[PDB]
Amino acid sequence: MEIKRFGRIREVIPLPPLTEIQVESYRRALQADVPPEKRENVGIQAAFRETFPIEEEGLVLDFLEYRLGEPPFPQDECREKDLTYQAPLYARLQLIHKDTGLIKEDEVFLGHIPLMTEDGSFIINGADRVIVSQIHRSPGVYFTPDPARPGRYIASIIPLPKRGPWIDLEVEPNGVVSMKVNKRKFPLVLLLRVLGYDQETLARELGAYGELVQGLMDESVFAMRPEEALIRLFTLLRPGDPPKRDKAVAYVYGLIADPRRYDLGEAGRYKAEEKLGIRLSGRTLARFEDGEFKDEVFLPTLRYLFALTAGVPGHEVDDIDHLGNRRIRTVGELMTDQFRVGLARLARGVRERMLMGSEDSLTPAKLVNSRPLEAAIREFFSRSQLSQFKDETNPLSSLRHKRRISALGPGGLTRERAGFDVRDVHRTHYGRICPVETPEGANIGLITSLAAYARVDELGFIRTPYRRVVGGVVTDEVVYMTATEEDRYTIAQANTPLEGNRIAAERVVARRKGEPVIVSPEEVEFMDVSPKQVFSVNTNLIPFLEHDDANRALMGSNMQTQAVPLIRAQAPVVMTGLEERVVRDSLAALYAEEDGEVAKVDGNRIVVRYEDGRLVEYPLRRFYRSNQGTALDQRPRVVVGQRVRKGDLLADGPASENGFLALGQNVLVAIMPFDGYNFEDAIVISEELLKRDFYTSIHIERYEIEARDTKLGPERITRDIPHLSEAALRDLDEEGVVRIGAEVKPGDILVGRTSFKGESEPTPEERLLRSIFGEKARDVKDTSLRVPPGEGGIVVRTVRLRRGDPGVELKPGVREVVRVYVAQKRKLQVGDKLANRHGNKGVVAKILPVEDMPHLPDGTPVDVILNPLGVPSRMNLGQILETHLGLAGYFLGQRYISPIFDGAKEPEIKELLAQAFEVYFGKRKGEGFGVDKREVEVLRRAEKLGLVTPGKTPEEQLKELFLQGKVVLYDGRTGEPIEGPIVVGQMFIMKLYHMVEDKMHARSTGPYSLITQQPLGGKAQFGGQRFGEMEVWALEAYGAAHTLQEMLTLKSDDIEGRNAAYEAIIKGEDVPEPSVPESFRVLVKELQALALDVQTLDEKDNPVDIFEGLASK
Amino acid sequence: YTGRGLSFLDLIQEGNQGLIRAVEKFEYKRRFKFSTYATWWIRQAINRAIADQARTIRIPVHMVETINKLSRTARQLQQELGREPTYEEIAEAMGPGWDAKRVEETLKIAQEPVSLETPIGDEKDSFYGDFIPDEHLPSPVDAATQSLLSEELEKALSKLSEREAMVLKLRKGLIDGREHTLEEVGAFFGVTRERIRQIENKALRKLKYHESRTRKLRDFLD
Amino acid sequence: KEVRKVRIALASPEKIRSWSYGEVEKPETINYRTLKPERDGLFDERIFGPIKDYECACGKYKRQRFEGKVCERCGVEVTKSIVRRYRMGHIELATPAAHIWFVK
Amino acid sequence: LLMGVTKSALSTKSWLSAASFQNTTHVLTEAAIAGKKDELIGLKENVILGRLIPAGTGSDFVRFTQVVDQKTLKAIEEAR
Amino acid sequence: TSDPVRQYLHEIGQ
Amino acid sequence: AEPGIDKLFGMVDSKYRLTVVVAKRAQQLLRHGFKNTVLEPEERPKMQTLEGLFDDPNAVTWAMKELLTGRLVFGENLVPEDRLQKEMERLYPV
Amino acid sequence: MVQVDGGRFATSDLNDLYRRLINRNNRLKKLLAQGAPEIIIRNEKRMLQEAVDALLDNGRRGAPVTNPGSDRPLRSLTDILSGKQGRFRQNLLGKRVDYSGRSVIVVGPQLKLHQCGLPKRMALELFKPFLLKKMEEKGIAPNVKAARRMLERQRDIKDEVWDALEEVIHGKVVLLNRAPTLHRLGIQAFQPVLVEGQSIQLHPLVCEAFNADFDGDQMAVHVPLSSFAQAEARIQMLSAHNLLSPASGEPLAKPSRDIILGL
Amino acid sequence: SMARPVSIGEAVGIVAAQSIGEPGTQLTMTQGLPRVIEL
DNA sequence: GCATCCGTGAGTCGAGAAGCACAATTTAACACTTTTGTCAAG
DNA sequence: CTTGACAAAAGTGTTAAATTGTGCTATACTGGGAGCCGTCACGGATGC
Ligand SMILES: [Mg+2]
Ligand SMILES: [Zn+2]
Repeated sequence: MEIKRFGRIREVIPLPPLTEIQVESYRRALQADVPPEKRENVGIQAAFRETFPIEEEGLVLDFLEYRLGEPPFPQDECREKDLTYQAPLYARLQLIHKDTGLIKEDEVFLGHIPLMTEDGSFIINGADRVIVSQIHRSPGVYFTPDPARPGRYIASIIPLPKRGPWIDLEVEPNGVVSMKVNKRKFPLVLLLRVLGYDQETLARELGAYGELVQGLMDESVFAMRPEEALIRLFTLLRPGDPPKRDKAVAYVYGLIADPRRYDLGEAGRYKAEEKLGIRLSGRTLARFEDGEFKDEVFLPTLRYLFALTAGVPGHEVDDIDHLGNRRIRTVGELMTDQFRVGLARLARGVRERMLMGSEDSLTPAKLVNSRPLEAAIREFFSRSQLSQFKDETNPLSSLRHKRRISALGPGGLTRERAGFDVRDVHRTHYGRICPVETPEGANIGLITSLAAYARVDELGFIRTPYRRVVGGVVTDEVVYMTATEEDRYTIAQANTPLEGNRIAAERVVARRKGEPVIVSPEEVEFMDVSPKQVFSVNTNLIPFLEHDDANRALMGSNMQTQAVPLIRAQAPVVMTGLEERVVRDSLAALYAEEDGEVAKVDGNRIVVRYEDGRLVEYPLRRFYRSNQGTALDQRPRVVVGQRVRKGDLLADGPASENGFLALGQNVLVAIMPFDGYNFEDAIVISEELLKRDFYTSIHIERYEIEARDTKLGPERITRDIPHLSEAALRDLDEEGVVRIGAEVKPGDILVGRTSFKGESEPTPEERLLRSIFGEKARDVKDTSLRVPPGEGGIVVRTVRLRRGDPGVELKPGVREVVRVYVAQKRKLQVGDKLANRHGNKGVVAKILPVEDMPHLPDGTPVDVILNPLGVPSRMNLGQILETHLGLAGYFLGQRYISPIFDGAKEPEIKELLAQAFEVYFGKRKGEGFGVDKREVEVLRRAEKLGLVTPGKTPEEQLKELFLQGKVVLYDGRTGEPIEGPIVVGQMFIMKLYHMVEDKMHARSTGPYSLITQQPLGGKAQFGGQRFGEMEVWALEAYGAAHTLQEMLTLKSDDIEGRNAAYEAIIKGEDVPEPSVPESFRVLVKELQALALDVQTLDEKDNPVDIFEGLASK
Repeated sequence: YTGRGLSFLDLIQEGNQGLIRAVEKFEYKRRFKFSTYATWWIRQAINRAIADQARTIRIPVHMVETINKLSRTARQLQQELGREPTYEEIAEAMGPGWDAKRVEETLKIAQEPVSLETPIGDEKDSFYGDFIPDEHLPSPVDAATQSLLSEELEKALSKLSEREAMVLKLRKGLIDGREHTLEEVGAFFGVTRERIRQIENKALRKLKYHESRTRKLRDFLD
Repeated sequence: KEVRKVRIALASPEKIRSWSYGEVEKPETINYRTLKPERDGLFDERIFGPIKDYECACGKYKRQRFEGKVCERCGVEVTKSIVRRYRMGHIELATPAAHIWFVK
Repeated sequence: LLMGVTKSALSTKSWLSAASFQNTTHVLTEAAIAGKKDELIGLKENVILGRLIPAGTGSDFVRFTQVVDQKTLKAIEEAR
Repeated sequence: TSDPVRQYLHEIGQ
Repeated sequence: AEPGIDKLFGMVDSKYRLTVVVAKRAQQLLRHGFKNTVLEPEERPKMQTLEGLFDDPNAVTWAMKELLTGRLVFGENLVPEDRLQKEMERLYPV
Repeated sequence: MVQVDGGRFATSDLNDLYRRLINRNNRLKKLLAQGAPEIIIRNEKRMLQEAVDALLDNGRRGAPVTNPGSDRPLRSLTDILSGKQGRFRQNLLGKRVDYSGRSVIVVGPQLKLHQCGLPKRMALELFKPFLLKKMEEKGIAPNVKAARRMLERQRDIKDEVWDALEEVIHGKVVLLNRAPTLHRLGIQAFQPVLVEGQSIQLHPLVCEAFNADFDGDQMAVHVPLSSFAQAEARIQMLSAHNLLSPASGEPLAKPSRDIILGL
Repeated sequence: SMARPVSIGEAVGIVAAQSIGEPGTQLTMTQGLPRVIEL
């Protein structure tokens, strides 16, 4: 199947490492490879240097360096034993006695730091996890207009999240500038005096403007000395506390000038200098040096606000949603923030402990208690909103999860404080955030994906590449620029014609600050690398994307992440060119490291002898269960003695075909209604698909049981289960666990367990029954593990853990734990969900025999029938174009690569269809066959519809139809042709992870809740269906008084009613009348607990007892 | 003493109780300043209150000291072993009378209860209490079998003589009362405490004969 | 009869004491070792009723024959355990405390 | 007087229905002081108590209908 | 007023 | 649609009164074991089983068919409930 | 205060709120008996007053009380009865019910307007109590207890159970519901037709009323039990009886996309 | 729903709310649904 | 009158860190004593 | 209908380990610590 390539754009740079956002950030934070003396002040290194040294105020605890040890266990062991993949962390601390002048040094074990795998994920408690990046407002100084009063602007100062309060500077209508801190307003002149500012200094700086300065001059404050104003400001900020110089300076110093409480950050400091045109000494608003406060940003900020209000041309307001004002916190930044928090608590203990207890005889290891730090790190990786369970249905599912950007999370917008402003597609998203991909629903616009070519820089600002254009000729110098920097240039479009390297089009379509314009080549300064940089990786896999409505491309990209790996998956006929890179960068396949020869090939391992002479053995992951239950295994793609070059493919990973991302199958598709089985998105498929194992997947399920210690006695996992026949215990081995390879259906026993019976006397009737048969009640009862309804398969594995095992940390009271893995091979069936890359999805509603499907004149039946009525409303015409190219490739035996926005066009497709007709019809003539009688009838009808030219021979008229993608299709039931030509072709259809097998659920009776006594919820607990308000309103509107009353009492929580209803039914009688529900009784008792006397009365106002006298004294 | 189960104001009030006691015992003759002696009592009360009021399931003061000492030992070993110590290391460090089993038991005693309103999920829409079944009240299935058995047993006893059925019901407690001893039953019918056994055992045989010939009463034996 | 109306009204201290089957005097819930309810606690059996049907805490009465009886050794009434869902206690405040609903 | 749906719903004569809609604290406290009595006129009040709603087959108009065949009716007639 | 700890500290300072 | 539903709706002044009559008649039929039916032997509803035709076990189906015949009397305050059941017991012992 | 599984106790927040009130009330009694100064007594009473407020309504006055080592506020009596998750709107105005199922829906064009396709395995569980009586009536099982044991294991179900199940559901109807139920025609009664598979077959003409397409939607199944419940469903709620829209009076079950195209 | 006089005992109040509120999602969120809510 | 504050709402399914002394109180053991329940004898 | 015998099983009783509750330390110590933050809108109500 030779691959044909379409397109004209030549890209100068390849796609960057797709997971470098998750990987590069964590390397920078840890710095575990650089020598200790070469480490820079970033990551956890800055966290150490910030808190330390800890001074008692003559004991000093200083920090020298840190190091990371080797992980106790490998990744594979951690997953099996439910461990966390981490490395020990040690710090070199030395105690210095300022009094004596002595130093004592030793290395202290601080805890464990979780490690990141090669693909960019963590193993937390044996489960793969991913830390999602967060987008928030960049720290700095901003100037937005006042919404209440036109002509007024407000200056805001924003620190790093949870590293200071937000300051606001506003010019009051009186003319007095007001500063708001912690919701408290006061005159900024008071603080300005605290910084040692005189009236002349303000006048000389802020006086060259309108009347604004005059409102900033109050003689009462200026006469007050800076220390005098310090105390009064303390009273204003927090009244009540005794005004003291010691207290007042401490509060003010730490409010705006403590480098351990207020951190503007590198991004905030860099933004402040860029906007105000100043150089900040540090990352704090004010400096407390030499027993005095020195201003850093307060005066410059006031200058900008004054000039902006005055109306100087060079000053402008800021856009909060501008992508230059919004930054991304990667995994490295998020973790180090929690590391700093935990480190602070450890310092509090070091202090509170260094002033109490045998102070002279102290060592660094004694003062330090790391338990606080180990908890902050453990909490973040386990109980955080950004630490999410990894999604690994297919290789593309996990890759996207690592490139997701979320505005939610701790320190971010909620789903109520989120409004249209934050969910819109800003003009600066071009080349940085995908505009189409997003979760449809209540989180639309709140979760997004990084663009293909974008890369987050050091400060957290997304950058995109542009080609430098000099002198009207395009150069190869690629420049990465942020949104704020990108606004200063005229940027042409990637599809601009080029006669080599010089722009050929006289009129060039470009962008100036996000607004399209038409310019000449001399005015263009930059160019786009390619159309791919505008969309995410998932949207770059949709061919003919320019023909699809945006609302439907969003569904197509999202559904690609839900496809299951198939045992016979094949790469699509029509590709975009990213199918190879996605597999390579997802680390699912196996590739040769360097030139060599294959020495041994096996279904379990591959041994390669490289050029340098060393032998490398690569174990293959076989039938491994992912987080979603899908099976992930690698299949060798080489033979012994084969020479492999560097980077060659050695073994296919899950969902790939010869290194190409293959998520589904290529099927012959006919677009036509079929007897109503296509109604409203349903699909009709042929039985031939099931015969050749198309769309067959393997799924693995895990079941776990435990044997614990009890006051009555210990549970024992045994095969000697009481009151069980040999038929039920046939497949259990001597140890009580099911034998490997056995087939288990619902109700079967997986692992047999017996538990001691709680001491309780039997009922008198039961005692009489035992006496008759002479059976003594045993001391144990059956509590084994059985297959839940609707499940089953073949037992493939059993893992047994016992207390005292190496690395097995079982919870107290648990003697052992047993795990059973059951695998089932699922075929396509009615109710399963299929889809394609263009947003067309539906559930299979019929499986026809091969002799019922419409067939081509040469006898080939079609595989799938799609209703054409789904196209016109959705305007996703990409699928129609994909089918036309598929039909041409079906007869020519070739595959195509058509890049999005630069690829195959109808003139090119129709030329291929001309070649395909020669093979499709030329073969028939050679065999000695003319034109069918039925084909002539359809041609007569087709010419009446204007589809074919009158006066042409049947062969030429048939060719005209073929060039349109239509063929004469016969009916398998009658044998007569379909009255009109039908569009047949080859389409790539994926099988989604939502299956009816896992969703069907039913219940008559089962577990009930504790307090309300209503049925539980969920399939796992065997719960009932929720009959909410809206469903109650429907029964009320219908007038079904008796049907409603049952759903409320007999079937939900009427303890007496439900017991009697079941007994009546099995006895052949009619259900009795319901009574008062148990939920109303709960409400009455809870109202009484509030000291409210709720009484139910009768017709004559006489009290009525609804508790049956159980509550009457 | 904050961050140990009791709020800041609760600690102050517990301290005030200790301070009142110090005034009762403080002897000014010894020439020691009040804060020297009063500090002992204040700390004792703030520490006793924590032991008695910091847990939902109260633990004796002696056990609280044992648990805290166990935590101290198990944390010294951690930073000394460079990893979490096993139960054997903790037991050996504690001293005589401590083994691996005891260390585990003491740790199962120090487990706090888990709230029923802890959310599970991103939204505040699901809680622990929604997943805990009620296993006390009999289910509709179990109630039905109890009533069915009584109906089938009642008919079976109808085949026996009138007195034998009363003998079995009384001796077996079918009258809602505990099994009345032969004697007690003998006084009921004024007969020996051996005659009741002879008729009771005889009738119990006839019920055995009928069930074997009908097999209408075996499915209830579980 | 049948319920025809539902009335709500304030509860006086006298009425609240009429509801209660006994005063809760200790904050103890259950014993940390035997796991049985503690006397005078929030789960006391002598106040809110027996845990299991027709069985006093001391285990001297164990049958329905003594229904409505109050064991002398413990004080636990011999009745159904469902009463434990319908019976209330009360706490005698040292000083009056206002109801927040009628204040804020 | 004219008022919106919320105010017109919160000022209903039944505390049981008003309490379940909104302002539970406000509604319950105001009713407790006055000692209000809900006559169970609407549909929400009967739903909460689990009774038969006074609509459709549960209405007093049609709830008391009797059906009897010819033979038994004659027997009762003559048995008079 | 709204802070019990702040109110108590003021009372004992008299 | 249920057979003869249009005819049934026109026999009552309120569609909810029809449901009450149908539901009450079904209870009477079940309680007396279909021995009080006003249907002749050739009119009794039947269900097709593997063994053969058998009487329909659904009582609601019987009540609807009986109403269409017109041999039933329905209304309010026809006869006292106590005496209505006692006569039905005597006429058709159960 | 339950013992979950066989490990760890689970307790409600009301226990913590009650304990705080009792601890402070008992402490106040001790302080009063010792003749403590007014400053100590006044503080104790204020704390006791605040303890009651949190028990009755936590958060209304002051900062909410939270459990040790957590920032999750305790659940007071007021919060139990109020809000979308309160007693009124969660357990009184709506409930979870027995004899209810759920599954994916697919289009059945051969069905009549009053029929639906119900999977056999769903019908076996929904109609279990009726099925057990039918099995006992015939020779399938000796008694109800023996019959129930048979259905527990999937390999112990004989082929006569499916014939008995066909007799049980004869004439009966079930209610199909698709959320959100925006009007009354979101819950309709159909006559089940046992089918092989795991998806519910829905008539094409009733899709518009349900607003349901076949791209992966799901429906819930409810079984009215008594004669009154069955009579109402078969008369008032039947799909073939509700043909006009209550809102406007125009037809609501009418020809749709593919039917209009053919005609 | 039946094209005939309403039968006594019908819950016309619930039908009015469902009829008015059902087409709410079709009303483009002084115009659209916001206009109805203020009315 | 206005402002300024402050409460009340904002769709539905499912699947997700003290120690020790000594006294007061309870549980465990081994002893006896006394009802039970059985067994050769009519 | 019982008869005297056995063999307990159950009940009572004292002891002694074992758990649990309570009181006491004497250099001088004398007002806490975390928040910091993108909503929108009516009612509906004090205040000047
Ligand atoms: Mg849909
Ligand atoms: Zn007792």
